[PDB]
Amino acid sequence: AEPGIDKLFGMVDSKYRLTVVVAKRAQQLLRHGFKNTVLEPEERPKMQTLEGLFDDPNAVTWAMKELLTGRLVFGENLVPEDRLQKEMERLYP
Amino acid sequence: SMARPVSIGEAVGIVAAQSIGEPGTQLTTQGLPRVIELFEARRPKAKAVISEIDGVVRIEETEEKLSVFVESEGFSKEYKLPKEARLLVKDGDYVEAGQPLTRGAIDPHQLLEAKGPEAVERYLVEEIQKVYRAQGVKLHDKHIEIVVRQMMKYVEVTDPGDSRLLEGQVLEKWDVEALNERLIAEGKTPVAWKPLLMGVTKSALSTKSWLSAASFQNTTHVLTEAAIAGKKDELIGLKENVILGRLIPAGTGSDFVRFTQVVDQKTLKAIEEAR
Amino acid sequence: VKLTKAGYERLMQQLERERERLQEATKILQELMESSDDYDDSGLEAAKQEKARIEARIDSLEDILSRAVILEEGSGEVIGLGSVVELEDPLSGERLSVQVVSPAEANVLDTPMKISDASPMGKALLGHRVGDVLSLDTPKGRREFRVVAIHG
Amino acid sequence: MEIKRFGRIREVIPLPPLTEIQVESYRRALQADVPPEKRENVGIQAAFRETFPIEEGLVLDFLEYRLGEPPFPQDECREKDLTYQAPLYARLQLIHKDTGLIKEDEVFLGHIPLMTEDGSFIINGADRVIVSQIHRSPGVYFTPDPARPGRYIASIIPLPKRGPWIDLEVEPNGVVSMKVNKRKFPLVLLLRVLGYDQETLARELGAYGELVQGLMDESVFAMRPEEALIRLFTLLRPGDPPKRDKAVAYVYGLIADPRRYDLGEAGRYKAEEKLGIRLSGRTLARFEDGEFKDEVFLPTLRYLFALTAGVPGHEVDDIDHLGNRRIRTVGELMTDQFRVGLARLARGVRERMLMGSEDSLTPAKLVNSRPLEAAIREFFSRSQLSQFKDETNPLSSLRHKRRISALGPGGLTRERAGFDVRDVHRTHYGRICPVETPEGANIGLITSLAAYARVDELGFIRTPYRRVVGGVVTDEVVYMTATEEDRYTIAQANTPLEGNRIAAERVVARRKGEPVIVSPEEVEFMDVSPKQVFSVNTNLIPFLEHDDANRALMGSNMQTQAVPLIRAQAPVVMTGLEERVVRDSLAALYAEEDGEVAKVDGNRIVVRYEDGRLVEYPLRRFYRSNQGTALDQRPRVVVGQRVRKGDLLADGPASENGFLALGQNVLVAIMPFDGYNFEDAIVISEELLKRDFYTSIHIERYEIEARDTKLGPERITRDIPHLSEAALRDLDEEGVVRIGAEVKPGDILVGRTSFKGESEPTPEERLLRSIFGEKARDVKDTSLRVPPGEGGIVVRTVRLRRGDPGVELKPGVREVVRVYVAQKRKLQVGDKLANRHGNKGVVAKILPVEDMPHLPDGTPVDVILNPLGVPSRMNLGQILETHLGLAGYFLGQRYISPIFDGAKEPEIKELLAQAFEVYFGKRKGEGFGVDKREVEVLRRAEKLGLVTPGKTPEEQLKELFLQGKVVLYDGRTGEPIEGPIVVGQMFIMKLYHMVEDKMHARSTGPYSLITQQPLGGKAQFGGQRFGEMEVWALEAYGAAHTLQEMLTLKSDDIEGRNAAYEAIIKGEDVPEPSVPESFRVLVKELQALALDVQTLDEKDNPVDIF
Amino acid sequence: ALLDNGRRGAPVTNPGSDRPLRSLTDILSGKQGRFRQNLLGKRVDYSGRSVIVVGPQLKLHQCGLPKRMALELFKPFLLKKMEEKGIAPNVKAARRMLERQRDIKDEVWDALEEVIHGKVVLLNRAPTLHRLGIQAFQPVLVEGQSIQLHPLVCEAFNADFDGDQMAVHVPLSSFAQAEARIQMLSAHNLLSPASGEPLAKPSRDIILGL
Amino acid sequence: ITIGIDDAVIPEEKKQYLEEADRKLLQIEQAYEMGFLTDRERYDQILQLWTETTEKVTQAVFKNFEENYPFNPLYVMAQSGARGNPQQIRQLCGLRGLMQKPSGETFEVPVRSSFREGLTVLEYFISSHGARKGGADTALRTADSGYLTRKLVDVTHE
RNA sequence: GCGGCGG
DNA sequence: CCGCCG
Ligand SMILES: [Mg+2]
Repeated sequence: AEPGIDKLFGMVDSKYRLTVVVAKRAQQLLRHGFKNTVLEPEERPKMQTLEGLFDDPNAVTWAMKELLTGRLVFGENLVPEDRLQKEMERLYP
Repeated sequence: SMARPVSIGEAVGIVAAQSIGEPGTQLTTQGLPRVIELFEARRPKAKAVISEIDGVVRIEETEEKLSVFVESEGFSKEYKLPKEARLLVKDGDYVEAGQPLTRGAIDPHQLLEAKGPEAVERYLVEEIQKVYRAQGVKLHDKHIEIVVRQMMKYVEVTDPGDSRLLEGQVLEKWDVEALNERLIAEGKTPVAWKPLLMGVTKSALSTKSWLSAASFQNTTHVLTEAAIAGKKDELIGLKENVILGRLIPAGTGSDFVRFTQVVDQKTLKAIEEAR
Repeated sequence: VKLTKAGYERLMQQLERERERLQEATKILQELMESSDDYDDSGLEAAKQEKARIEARIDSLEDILSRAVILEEGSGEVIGLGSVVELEDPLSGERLSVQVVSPAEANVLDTPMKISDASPMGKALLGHRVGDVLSLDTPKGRREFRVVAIHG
Repeated sequence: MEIKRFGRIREVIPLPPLTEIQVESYRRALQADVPPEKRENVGIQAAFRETFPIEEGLVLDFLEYRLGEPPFPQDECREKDLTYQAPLYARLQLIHKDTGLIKEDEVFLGHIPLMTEDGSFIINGADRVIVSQIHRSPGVYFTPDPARPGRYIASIIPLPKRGPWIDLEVEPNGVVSMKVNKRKFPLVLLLRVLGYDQETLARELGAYGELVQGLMDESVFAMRPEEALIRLFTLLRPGDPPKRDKAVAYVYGLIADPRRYDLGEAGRYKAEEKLGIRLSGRTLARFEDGEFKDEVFLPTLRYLFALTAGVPGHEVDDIDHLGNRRIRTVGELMTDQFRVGLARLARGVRERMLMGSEDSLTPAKLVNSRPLEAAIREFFSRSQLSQFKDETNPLSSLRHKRRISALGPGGLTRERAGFDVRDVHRTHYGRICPVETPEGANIGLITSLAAYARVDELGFIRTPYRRVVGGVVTDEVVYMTATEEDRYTIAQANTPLEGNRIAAERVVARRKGEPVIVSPEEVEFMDVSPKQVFSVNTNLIPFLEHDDANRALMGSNMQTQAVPLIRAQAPVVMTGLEERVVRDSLAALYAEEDGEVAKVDGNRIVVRYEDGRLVEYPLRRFYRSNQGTALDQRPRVVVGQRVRKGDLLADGPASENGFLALGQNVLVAIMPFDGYNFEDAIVISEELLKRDFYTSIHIERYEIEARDTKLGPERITRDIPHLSEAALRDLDEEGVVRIGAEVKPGDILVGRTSFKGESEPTPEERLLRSIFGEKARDVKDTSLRVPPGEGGIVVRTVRLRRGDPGVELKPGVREVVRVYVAQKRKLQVGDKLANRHGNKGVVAKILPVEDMPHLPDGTPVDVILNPLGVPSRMNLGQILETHLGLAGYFLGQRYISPIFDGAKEPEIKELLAQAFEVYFGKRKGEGFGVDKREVEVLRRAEKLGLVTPGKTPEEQLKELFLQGKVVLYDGRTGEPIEGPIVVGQMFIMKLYHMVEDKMHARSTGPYSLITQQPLGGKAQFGGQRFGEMEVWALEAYGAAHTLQEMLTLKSDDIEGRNAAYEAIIKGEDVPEPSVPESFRVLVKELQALALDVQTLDEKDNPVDIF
Repeated sequence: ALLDNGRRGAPVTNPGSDRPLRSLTDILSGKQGRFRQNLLGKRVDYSGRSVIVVGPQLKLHQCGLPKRMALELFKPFLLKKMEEKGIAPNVKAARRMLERQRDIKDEVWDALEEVIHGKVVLLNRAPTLHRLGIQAFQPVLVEGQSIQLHPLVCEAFNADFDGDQMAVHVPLSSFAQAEARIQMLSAHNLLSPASGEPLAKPSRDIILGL
Repeated sequence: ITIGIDDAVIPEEKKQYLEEADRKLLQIEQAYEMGFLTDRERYDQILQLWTETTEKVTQAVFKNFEENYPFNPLYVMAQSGARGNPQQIRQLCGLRGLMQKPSGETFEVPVRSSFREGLTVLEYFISSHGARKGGADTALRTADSGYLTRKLVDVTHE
């Protein structure tokens, strides 16, 4: 199946939650540029004809692989609705 | 689908309907008909007279008519068992309310009256399984329950407070009225109601949201009456909310998670820097 | 409904056997509907139809077994239910062994040929005693027999 | 190749003319081949005399009906959309009460369709079939009462439909009931009306039934005779005149309602035998002398009192007994509508007898062809009974040419009432194949008829039986009526006979649908052959005796969907009818008389008979079948050859050597592969495609019309407003596309031009045209392009310009263009094949000969059938065919095994043994022994119990081959497959299921104008429906957006679908759908009418969708 | 009239059609009205269907899909990736490039197979009966027309291989894609919602061998 | 593993149990030809005769495979959760015996043959009634179009 | 609209 | 139920 989906499911209080998180994080991956990751140094996802999956394959793939590590935080009401999209564009070319 | 506990935000309603429907294809009273008869509060072919009174039994035999008498010290519920019926309770022992005095199927309504609701429910559920079981099918009771429960989500009114008698309204909507009639605002104007057993079809028929009603029943009347009283359709349920094209109240649409946010420790300290 | 301890036992056991058969037929049914590979074949209609022929026999066994009387009368004189009769044909000296029982107990396979209560030959014998002589109709004609005796 | 057949039941008489049902029906229908002199006056003529002596005094009488000059010929009718009809007039002469009889010797009133030599008709360009029909044979019967288990009721059924439907019930608590049109009245009442007086009546009638007390019931109305006739009128439900308006009574006299079916046998049959005995006239018909005679009414009650009483005979009528069901031959169906037309015509001719001036009226004034043409026309082209001839392959056509349906006029039988009729009844024996019915809804309702089953004088499907007096069997046969079959004791044909005498004491026979073991002295009749028990179609399965009836059906039906393969091969193992099917069906062309061959062109064969004659037979080259299949005739004779009378001159679409062939015989191993033959998958060897083993030719007929708009006639020319020349190449002929051209999806097949955006020139497109080139042809490009999917090679073209030779060009239609496109269908992965036993399946993987299962000697197999599909389904027959088929390979011989009499297990092992000396015999000499591989599998075989331990590998393998299994090395590993595997020559076919019809793949395209839906129809395809069943499916999943996506982004949100498309183009993340145009459209639809539908916020406030 | 026609007499266009002009009421109710529109549903963009064929090798994770179809199915997505790689200078070029199949650059395939990487599609059986009537699979481009389907899920969708045909869809939104492969992928729905029993039960062939 | 007409082995005792039942039928006949058993009882006892005889032959075949051909293709298939159903196997090796008439009342005579051996003309024809009545069900019962899934969805869809 | 047909 | 042809 998928890389430690069980581990993932364990990280959420409800199944469907994981999806929502998974998704929105895949969005922020492309929108604010594709360099907005947290685990690019070693073991960043990869592809087979030319090791280029380092630039742009699947988004969700990343999200999950990122969520698998204790880097990202997810919550009901973590950051002020609008202040988040403002600060993101600022710190990301 | 998994094995751990059900995740909040799952279209159980659906799931139940499906699991119970698929099987329907191989059930040819004996068979599907019975399942219909069962989901639809009805008077089956072979009716079996239930005992409205809970006492003991005594029988009088040999004559064009046989009579089974549930008797106690004060009264006996005379039961006329035609010369062509088959009874299996006999001259002597006790019989609870709503107990098969005749042989065969039972009638929900009567059974609701005598024994009560917690029995009708349990009766349906089981009398349902009874068929699929005999047909190889193995479906969890859960689902038979989910459905059946909706078959008694409505209740009539005998004691009025805000609305008039002769009403047929949502069981829970009444627990809100009576809860806030005794609790918050004083004056105990009890809202005595009578649990109401409705077939699956008529439960749908008389549903509460107007959007939903607009689909099947007459579209004229539904909008007419919803017009008069500025009805506010609180969007809950998949049908109604579909029409809007909005996100389903269930699934990923679950109010529980439709709102969740993601952060990278770098942006969390960055929001703290905006302070 | 009238049964002999023997009769009872037999019908009780048969019922047991048919329960095992129903559980099997069921298992089978379930597998078919689960297969959904080859539909529209005599896979369902047969499995089903088979299970039915069973359940039916079961309803007949439960009915009869749910309300039958037991007549413990091994010491009696006139042919009644449970009585084992023996008839000799005056002419050929043929010895015929039979036992009259309720419709549900009839069975030509038994030691004494168990004949139905409401069975012609069954009717003819009830109410008579050692010595008597009686007739009934038969395709070849009509043969009278004499009750030589009546064991328990 | 030698042909051995193993039949031991002496087939006494040859099968009958298979299409006889249709053929003869129409012959006897319109007795148009012989003079008005010949007797046979049923159908046309009969329906003529029925309503020809018109007595309005007006007297128009019938003379002779003649017709015969076919407007045009067969194919012309097809090439031009013409209905192949003959012209029909008839001499009539109108008489006057004054002196004078003008005879207008000819009034052509209609054009009736004709019948091909094969049996089909050609209505409008296409070939159709008039399928036979069944119903309750208009007679009289007695069926048990509905709910009341007590007594039974009497029925009196007459057709046509307008005629009453009488019933006679008796409810002792107060009435004797006679119902006509749902109202009950005193059975007596009518009786009196006729003359039957209380006294005479009751005494001869109430001999033994106290019930009669129920008739002598009138001590008040029963004392007034002719007054009761008036009394019965009162009875009519509506207020009308007491006297003469006895019309309603007149109606049940001798003309319209009761039936005018042939006097003596039509109804009378159900009379004489079933009840009473004589019929004066035709039906309870008599309005003569002022007094009426109903030698019918009393006996019907006479049998009611008999039935309810004693045993006059055991009168209880089993509805389905074919002795009470008739089959409506085309002739009857057609003749039916004909007299309906006759009536409609006579309707207006009486009107024109009063409008009459004087003696000056005859042809014109009396006759109007209007009614009769619309009539007939309507049948052949509108009736739910004549349809598109299923010609997937000849056999197909032939079945569809002979099946029986229940649904129809509606008076016979409907849809929701059938559990009872659907059953194959006792009587269907040799009259209705018990296997020919179709799966799914409509089962047992529509079925093909039996082998020898032939329709008699009045429809009851008769079957053939052999007479047998004493212990002797004759060569004399009689076609019994279902009913008459019950009177006797017939015996099976499997019964051993030493020549003309029975063979065993305890021999099988069936009394009345009841299995009984009878004695040689009691056998009065014996079965002709097992064949008669099933249908032609069924009679084609090799070892049917070993195949479950349920799957056998799939098997029979399957053959009907077989497709014409270029290389046609007859079954290595046949039933014995293959020859005939092709014969009686007209696929192949036979030699009329003895003689010699002259010319053997690939287009025509000209032979010279020895009788001083020389004919030219043109061969339909490559015609387009109704289903789109190749139909060519390949001569199988050489120049100058002495031909035997009735010898194949050329082979038909699927018949080679005169045998029916549909698919080919391939070597097959019966075992499991990785999973490529999982559920019902079939594996195929590239090696098949190589020798073009499974290749069907196909044709699609695209068509376009040059319509005449009031905006400007649409011209068909090489000119296309969009300026491209590279796409104009193929379209060489000014307007048409060149024959032999390769047309791909999106190419122009034909060019056409019509006028602009309706009425007015666009003021926005007048500035764009003027900037780059004002002189731009104002005409638009509306051209018949290659519809997405495919086309192939253009092979024939048809154009119909102005000066029409003899074609019916619809109105507004300037000229028509037809384009026939073909291609080669090589077998590929998605294609589905199947064997005559019912094993159906699709090709899963096409394997390279390289690594597929091969035998010791280099020979690889062709296909691998998964074994697992054989146990559940019960069709051993195939595993059998395979065994025999195995001998056939090495013995190089085809066999013919009869239905129930075919080859037997011992005899096959016998030929198999022979086969071992060919397979292994050459092996010994060629100079080599046994492989270490062969030994190894033999070990596992002996430990398996297949071989007898202790014998020589030689011996062993033989015994192992005999079982029908040989050894087989993998091919991929070259390692054997532990355990013998059975293999052989199995006859399998490709079905009318190309995957050509299987892959609409949509990205983007057309939307409906009124309703926002991605409908297709052009170069673009439709998107699959999502239905609610499927939404729930999604809902349960909690697939929010996946569902949102379906409802909006992919369908209705015009603007939304847009953003999405763009986004995807940008490699971006699709936009968020805000409001479905359905939401907003609802708000408005609700605003448009009273109701203010207002959307609200958190805190009950406004929000804008717009 | 414009409110509800027919309630009292019926308005007709002048002599030509004695058909009641579809009124507002008529535009809302009925078998095929408007309140019944958004529900019964309609046709999906980015769809397709074909005959199904068993894919032995294939893992329940994946599903066999015909490149040809993939192409069309994923046309837009492909287009973009076309520019990302010099196979084309612009979007319209990519398209003209693909309008004619004789010239399928071998590089395009690389692209298509590149755009599909980790995306999945959905599959549907003839009568959609239970939630598993549609599962999600990772497509792996294959030869031919038929669609390769994993054996183990054959039980889920009442589906055999005697010519049955399934439809296939594509989750466009990265949110749809997600839920698709998370809570809708095959390998994730092993147990049946009907009974806690497995639906990935090994079938006839497998068992037999085992 | 593969099928071959011989792989469907007929148990030697079939010829026995059938014989045992056969004569047994005679007794029942002789008994009514004397007048002992009623018109009905005759019937029911005979069915009982076969109902058991058939069941007997069923375990017989199985016993034959279990003891002599543990690795029989036909057999193995059925044992393994692969394919096959005991009832079916019986129609192969032993015999399918009781097929009912049009209405419902099962047939008096049984289908003495096995599929291995050639099912007789009549036996087949008689067996027909069943298969047709079976397809009948499927036609009505299938096209019901999972109506309940629809009706069920209607109430619990919220 | 009606016939046919696949699962 | 879903689908397709004429
Ligand atoms: Mg199928």
